[PDB]
Amino acid sequence: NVWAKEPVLVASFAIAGLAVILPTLSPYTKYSLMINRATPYNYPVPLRDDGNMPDVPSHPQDPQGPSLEWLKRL
Amino acid sequence: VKQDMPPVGGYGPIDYKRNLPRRGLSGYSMFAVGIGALLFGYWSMMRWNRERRRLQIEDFEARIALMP
Repeated sequence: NVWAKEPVLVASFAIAGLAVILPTLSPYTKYSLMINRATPYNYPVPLRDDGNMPDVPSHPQDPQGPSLEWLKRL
Repeated sequence: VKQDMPPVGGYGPIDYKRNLPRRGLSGYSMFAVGIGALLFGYWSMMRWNRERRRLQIEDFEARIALMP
């Protein structure tokens, strides 16, 4: 109906509507936020030892803290 | 004898058709090819981006451990 008169307008509105709506439905924006968060620009500053913390491991080989393992599995 | 120039034995046909073969295919096939190649490029670009993200995190590890 309008596809014959101004076709570049209709194509622009279609791709604009998907560029607005399409970021809602996603299994990937959570991955976007995780990858964008997990990049250390600054130095990871240590902390004073004992406020009686049964967490936060001392050797960086110890997997007690939250590591990243979804990276190497894409 | 006579030596004019008549048409000797008659001349054959001469075309005048608008003969345009209309090379190419339908436009729906053109949209299918364009969207397919575009999405192919998107997937390959996505994979290379996240590989360089992995290497960029490794370079961050270099600058962290190198600092004190």
